[PDB]
Amino acid sequence: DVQHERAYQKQEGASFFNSKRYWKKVGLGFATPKEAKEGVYVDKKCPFTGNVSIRGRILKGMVISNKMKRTIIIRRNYLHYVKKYNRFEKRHKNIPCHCSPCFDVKEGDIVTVGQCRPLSKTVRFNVLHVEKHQIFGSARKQFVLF
Amino acid sequence: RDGRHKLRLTGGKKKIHKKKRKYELGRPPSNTKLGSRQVHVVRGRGRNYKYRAIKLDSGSFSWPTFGISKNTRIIDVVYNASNNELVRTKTLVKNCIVVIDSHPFTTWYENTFGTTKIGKSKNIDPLLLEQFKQGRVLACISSRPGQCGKADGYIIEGDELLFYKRKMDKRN
Amino acid sequence: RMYGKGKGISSSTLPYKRKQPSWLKQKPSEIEDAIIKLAKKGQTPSQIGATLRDNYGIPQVKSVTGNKILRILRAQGIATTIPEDLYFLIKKAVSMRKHLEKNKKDKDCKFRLILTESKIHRISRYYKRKKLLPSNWKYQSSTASALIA
Amino acid sequence: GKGIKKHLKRVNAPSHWMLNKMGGQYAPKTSSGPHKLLESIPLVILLRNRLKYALTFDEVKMILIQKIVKVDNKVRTDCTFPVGLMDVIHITKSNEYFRLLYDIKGRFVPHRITNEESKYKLCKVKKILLRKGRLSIAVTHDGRSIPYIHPDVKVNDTVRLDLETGKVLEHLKFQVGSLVMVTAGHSVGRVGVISSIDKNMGTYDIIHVKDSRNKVFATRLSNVFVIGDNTKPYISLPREKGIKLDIIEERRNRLKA
Amino acid sequence: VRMSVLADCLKTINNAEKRGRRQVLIRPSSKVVIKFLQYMQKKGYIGSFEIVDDHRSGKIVVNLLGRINKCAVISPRYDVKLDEIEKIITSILPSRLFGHLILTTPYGIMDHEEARRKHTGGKVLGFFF
Amino acid sequence: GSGKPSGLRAARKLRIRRRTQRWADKSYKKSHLGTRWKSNPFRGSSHAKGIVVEKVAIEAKQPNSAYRKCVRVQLIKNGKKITAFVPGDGCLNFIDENDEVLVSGFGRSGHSVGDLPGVKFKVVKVARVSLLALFKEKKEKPRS
RNA sequence: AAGGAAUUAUAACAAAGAAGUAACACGUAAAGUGUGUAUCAAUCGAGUUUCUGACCUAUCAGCUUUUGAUGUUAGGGUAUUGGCCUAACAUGGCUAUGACGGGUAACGGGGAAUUAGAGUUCGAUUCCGGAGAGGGAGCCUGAGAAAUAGCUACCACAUCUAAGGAAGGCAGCAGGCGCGUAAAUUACCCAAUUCUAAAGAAGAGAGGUAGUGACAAGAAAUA
RNA sequence: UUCAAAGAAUCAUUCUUUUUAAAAUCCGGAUUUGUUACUUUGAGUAAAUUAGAGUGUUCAAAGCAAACAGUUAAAGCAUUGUGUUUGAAUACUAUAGCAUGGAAUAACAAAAUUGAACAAGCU
RNA sequence: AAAAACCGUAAAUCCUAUCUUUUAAAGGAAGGAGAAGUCGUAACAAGGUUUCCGUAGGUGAACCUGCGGAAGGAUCAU
Ligand SMILES: [Mg+2]
Ligand SMILES: [Mg+2]
Ligand SMILES: [Mg+2]
Ligand SMILES: [Mg+2]
Ligand SMILES: [Mg+2]
Ligand SMILES: [Mg+2]
Ligand SMILES: [Mg+2]
Ligand SMILES: [Mg+2]
Ligand SMILES: [Mg+2]
Ligand SMILES: [Mg+2]
Ligand SMILES: [Mg+2]
Ligand SMILES: [Mg+2]
Ligand SMILES: [Mg+2]
Ligand SMILES: [Mg+2]
Ligand SMILES: [Mg+2]
Ligand SMILES: [Mg+2]
Ligand SMILES: [Mg+2]
Ligand SMILES: [Mg+2]
Ligand SMILES: [Mg+2]
Repeated sequence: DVQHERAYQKQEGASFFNSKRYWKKVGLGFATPKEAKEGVYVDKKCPFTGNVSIRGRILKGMVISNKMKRTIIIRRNYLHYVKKYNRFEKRHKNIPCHCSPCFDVKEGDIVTVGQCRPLSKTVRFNVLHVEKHQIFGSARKQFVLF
Repeated sequence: RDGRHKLRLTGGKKKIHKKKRKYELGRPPSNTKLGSRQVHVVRGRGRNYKYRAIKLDSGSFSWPTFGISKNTRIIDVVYNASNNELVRTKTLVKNCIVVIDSHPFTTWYENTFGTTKIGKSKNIDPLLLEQFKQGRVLACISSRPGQCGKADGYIIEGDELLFYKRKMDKRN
Repeated sequence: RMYGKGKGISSSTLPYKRKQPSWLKQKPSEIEDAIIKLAKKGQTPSQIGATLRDNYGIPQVKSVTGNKILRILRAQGIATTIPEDLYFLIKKAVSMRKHLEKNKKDKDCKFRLILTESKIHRISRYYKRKKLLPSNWKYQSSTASALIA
Repeated sequence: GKGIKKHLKRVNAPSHWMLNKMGGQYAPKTSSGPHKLLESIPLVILLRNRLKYALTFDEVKMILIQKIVKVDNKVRTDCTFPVGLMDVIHITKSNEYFRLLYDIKGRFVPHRITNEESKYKLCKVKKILLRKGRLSIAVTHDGRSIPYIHPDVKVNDTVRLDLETGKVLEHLKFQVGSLVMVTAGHSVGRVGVISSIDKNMGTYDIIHVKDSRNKVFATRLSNVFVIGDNTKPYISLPREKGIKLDIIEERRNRLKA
Repeated sequence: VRMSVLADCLKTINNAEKRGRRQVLIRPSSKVVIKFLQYMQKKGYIGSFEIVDDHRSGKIVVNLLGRINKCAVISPRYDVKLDEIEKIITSILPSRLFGHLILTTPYGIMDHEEARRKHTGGKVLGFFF
Repeated sequence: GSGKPSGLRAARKLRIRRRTQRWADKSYKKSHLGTRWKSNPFRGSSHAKGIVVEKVAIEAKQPNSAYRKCVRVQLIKNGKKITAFVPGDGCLNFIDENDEVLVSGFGRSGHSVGDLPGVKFKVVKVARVSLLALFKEKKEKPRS
């Protein structure tokens, strides 16, 4: 079932009647997956299929959640240097990202996300490329320096 | 009013330290209706006027298959994926499905070739044809009348049309 | 020692020469077959190795056959789902639990049971991290007894 | 209320104005115009601190009032009009012609120049718009729109632009070995040939510019101003000829005098 | 348990020097340790050493010239920038005229002076006097 | 072993322990607890003005034998009653039983000084004339 | 024709469609200027926004979600993005790497003091940014204000009044009372530095100059 | 988990050149090969302060000026007229972000109840 | 134009509630200081019952006693 909303999920930029489905390239060498080019699914905020251009930062993360609809959480784990102790310390930050159903992403999977406009109250990113990866504890606890 | 005054995602109260800066303007909704035309001008930022349609009728409606358009009175609102209240109140917004007085399109067709620039070959749907037979056809609105001040829209077609019919479906 | 205060160093230590010694007549295929037979007969890896060392003339299956014995078992397809050491630990735990059930006041046993559980959880975790265990495998004190078979 | 800022504080003034800390509280605040305040220079500074024709702002204003100072050949009476990187100034009474250039430090000098060469000015294009009637217009660092520019002109290249009439003479592509001047960080006066351009994907396109002492230095492509083909510059450069010496070398030079 | 083989080895060496041994059995050899030993040899502090290959982590035995005052690791292998070096060396080693402060540097392991000559600082292994 | 962790990525522990432990330092605690402003007459100040309430004697610590001349004063700032020792060979009588005294610390932050038991304050101006000046006498005379 | 990437520039077709393109003023230059004007670009900027970065407290451990908390859809609104707001639907989101509270005698930063090197403390205060004009809130004008020597209202102060009404907001400059351990003249001027204007020629407590000044800082008599 | 080896200069040491495997690319010759940390170079940053260059504010704190030639002209350079040389450097502007050379040290990724590399054939 | 109605911003006032912060209070019960005050002698020596621990009960007060510990014992010893 494609049309799940009260409205008709169309795909802006499609052009149905005249001409010789719509996707774009997004750039920075991130290959548009098969599932975007083939495989109907409408998404306003897909990098490839929709109308959001990714631009600004690109940062790899590691997914913590799939619980939201078409939306993912990724903790960036990183090292904050403290000059007093000339040592580091694990620190982190949970970036919420928009997904788009071209990417089937279970937790612990590495992703890379480009920036893009403010899509919601907190989701300013969308996932461009999903490496696979496997995890055994909780993704919560995996440090992957990156 | 476009601004903060809102919890912090962790659910912590943002203790506010800033009034309301005018560029965070949230001026109130024009619930634009049917009727004889009547539109006010609101003065947005750099003298950028925008046209609060408050009553409307004679929007520009397109026929996508043939890629043409005509100005018609719009005779009723019949669905609103936002909420049914709006449709009850007969309020036009940017994805309202409404009914056009659809004689104009028919007339155009007659003028061009047959009876119910030219890449004709498509030659109409069954459902659409049926609709035309009663005079009055379902059509999305596509302008945001509250901003733009026009009820510009387009005729609903094939799959989308079917879906909307299903949604409408009566039944009990 | 991981848990006691034991600090002993009793150990096998293999000889410098790791290309098989001159006197070893057995061709690899035969030894493989023997290993397979042993496995079938109910022996576990370590036990099998011991048997090979003692009953037949062969020091180390690694010098005769390029592969180690677990690997060859795996190849032949008679590898246990549940690894040797882990299995043993589980068995021990089960035994302890039975005793506890029988005999509630044994404090030392309980303490030791906890230790064995902990060790299992370590070992278990390690196996999960590889792919010998499935990720869906907690060890349960209720189930445990059934698992070993 | 809160809108734009009309004043400029004399310490917050951009260093290459070379103002005082004393000698005032404020600075002139370039009018909006054809140049970015941080890389421009108002006419006041030129008149008063560089040429020293005026002692005061008042004198500068007076001078301007006589319609005698032209910047790119059309007059200006706005004391704080920004002059900027390449622009020819024609002080009419002396019959002096200056062209603004950079020193080997960050500083603007007024160069002094002939009638003949004065009639043109170099201008680097930045954007190349399409507009109505599929006519292309280049937009120069001089905040000036050149319409109907020759199609082979691309986004970074300079253009020799006439002043008497708005039309262009010739253009110089942004090539691998094109004589270049700089106009921003560290290596600002520097003049080189170009060795290599990086052409990073999402980022700033960094370029490496070999000098005539063969000292390579890098720079953003943003702030590089094409000035020639490998052989000859299309403008008269200052005495130093964009050869930013080492510190030690400079000191030695100073000593030998 | 072991953590830093190298540190342990260095400690052992120091102990040997203190006693006034001659020979000394550095018990787990490591590429890094070997490199360190070589460096030491180069700057005269150590004699020959016969990295004996078992079929495991090797043993070294090392020939001492009665010449080392101390040698040591400085654990936390602090990244150290080229400008940051001087202060570190002041802190550590007894005189500017002598002693050596060994860095692992993307151009192999080498002493502070060497690093300076090169241009790259790196992570700081240890030192001797 | 050291006691402390010396890992490269140890910094969190190192910082955190220091943060907790700082508070064992008495001086640090004195500086950074909020009870300074609450529980102090001068309320974080050099001096304070207090009208006098009682000229009073205070017997010294056991080994020494004197009755030190103090003045129990009320701070105008704070409404606090405090004893302030008055210096000088005969400088209790230089002040009135109700005089606007300006009183300083004694030299040891809060901590009490010398022979005196629990008088942490040194009157050093009366009716705006300097107690020292009055003591010298060649300089000044108390205006009233 | 670009841009890493376009539903971009642009071109065509079908519909609507603002505003505009001088019913203006000088007499100039070597035919010029002022004023105005649609779109574009530049500029002076502004708004949002990415990442990273902060002090004390666990005698603050669970928070957030009817009251938008987290997301999806559709809209409304905005100059534009966005729970920014509405409706409908999910049940999310943050947290022992300290969420959420509490405290700060907290505006932030550039910096200051003091240090061999680390550091520790300070940073109201020359510049940049934020905020506020007694307290909240609300608007009008305008390119830009949620303006405060704009307005509306309430609260708290408070002035004149013929008692009907009326105006008022020094955290501008001086100056005064109060508070206080604790801080200067109701000075002269636009000359300099700048701003504003119908832009040399006017204004400017912006700014400067003196006055008070043992805050500091430097040089230096008393032979 | 690629260790090493050889030649030339200098006062046992220093700095330099050359080759010792495998794969892809280019007309037998010639040239690309995990990620991040780390490090090196850059780039880009307001000045004021700070360090710091120059400069006899009479010194100094300063400031960002100045110096030079002359009882009034020579000299230069300009085609009688025009002073001239100049200076207001440089470094600092995180711990993050940007590009960047990297051989060591660290991680991580790749990797057998089976994993991918070619040559042939069929779709 | 006034006036009105409805959403929507929404001051302010009042009522609770909760929290924070100073602050009163009969009495209670600590603490510290002082004064050659009363009662003992607890501890320091085998301190005149070795001391000390934890716990429980006791008692004007130091303290006493039980149980199990310790030597920081007065025993490094058959
Ligand atoms: Mg253990
Ligand atoms: Mg051992
Ligand atoms: Mg304001
Ligand atoms: Mg809702
Ligand atoms: Mg505050
Ligand atoms: Mg400040
Ligand atoms: Mg304050
Ligand atoms: Mg006030
Ligand atoms: Mg206001
Ligand atoms: Mg005022
Ligand atoms: Mg008011
Ligand atoms: Mg005042
Ligand atoms: Mg004072
Ligand atoms: Mg003026
Ligand atoms: Mg006895
Ligand atoms: Mg006794
Ligand atoms: Mg006794
Ligand atoms: Mg009894
Ligand atoms: Mg008893």
